[PDB]
Amino acid sequence: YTYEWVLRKDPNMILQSSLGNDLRADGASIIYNEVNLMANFMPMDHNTS
Amino acid sequence: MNLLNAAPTPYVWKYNPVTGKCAGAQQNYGATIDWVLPGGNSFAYAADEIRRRFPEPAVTRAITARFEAESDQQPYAGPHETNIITADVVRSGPPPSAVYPFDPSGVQRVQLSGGPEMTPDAFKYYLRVQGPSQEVDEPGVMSQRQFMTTFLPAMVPHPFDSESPDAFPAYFSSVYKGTNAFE
Repeated sequence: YTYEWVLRKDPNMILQSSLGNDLRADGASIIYNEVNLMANFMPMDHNTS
Repeated sequence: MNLLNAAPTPYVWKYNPVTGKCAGAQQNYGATIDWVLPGGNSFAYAADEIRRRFPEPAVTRAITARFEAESDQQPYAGPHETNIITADVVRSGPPPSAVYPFDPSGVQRVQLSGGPEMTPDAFKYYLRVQGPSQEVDEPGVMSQRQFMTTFLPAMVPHPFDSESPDAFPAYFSSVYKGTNAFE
C-alpha cells in the first residue's frame, strides 16, 4: 500500500498562542526535515495471521 | 370508446433503497401518452390498446429476474469470482512446499530468518468463504433486486372500492382499518 499525506506549514494552524495573535506576521515558521511513518506489527504466528 | 372500461395506467413502485423498506407506489404518470386532445378518436383506441398490453406482473418478474441473472455482479461469487477467491487463499500464508527445519533443541537452536502444524487448504478456503451467523432476513427490508422481483408494477383497475384493502403510500396498518400513519 502506498500512503501519502501532506502536513500544514501555516504557523497559525499548527501553533497555538495564548494570545491568538497573528504568527505569520510575528516571525513564526516551521521546517520539516525528516517525516517518517512508524508502525507496530504484532508477530503472531504466520499460520495464525 | 368508453373511458370507464379504459385500462388503467400501472402503479409503479417506489423503493427507498437506503432503508430498504418499500416507499409506496405511484400512478405511472412518468410514462404516459398525450392522446385525448390531439389524438382524438383514432388514438383513443391505440392508447387503450397500449395500456391493456402492459405486461402482467408475472411477466415483469420473469423479465427482471432474467435481466439480473445476466448482471455479472450476483451477491455470491460465480466461477469467475471464485477462481480468484481460491487463487489467493491457495497462495496465501506460509508456502506449503517450503521445507523449513523444525529444531526441538532445548539448547543451541537455529535462527530461521525465513520469509510444525500447518492448516489445511480446504479449511483455509473455508475461513475465507464462510458467511455470517444471521442466515435469516429482516421482515419488511429487502434488496433492490429482491424488491424488483416482488412489488411488481401492474394495472389496478377500480382500486379504491373494495371492502377494506385501500393502498400502501407510506403506512402501517394495525387497527383493522387502513391507517396511513407514522405522522
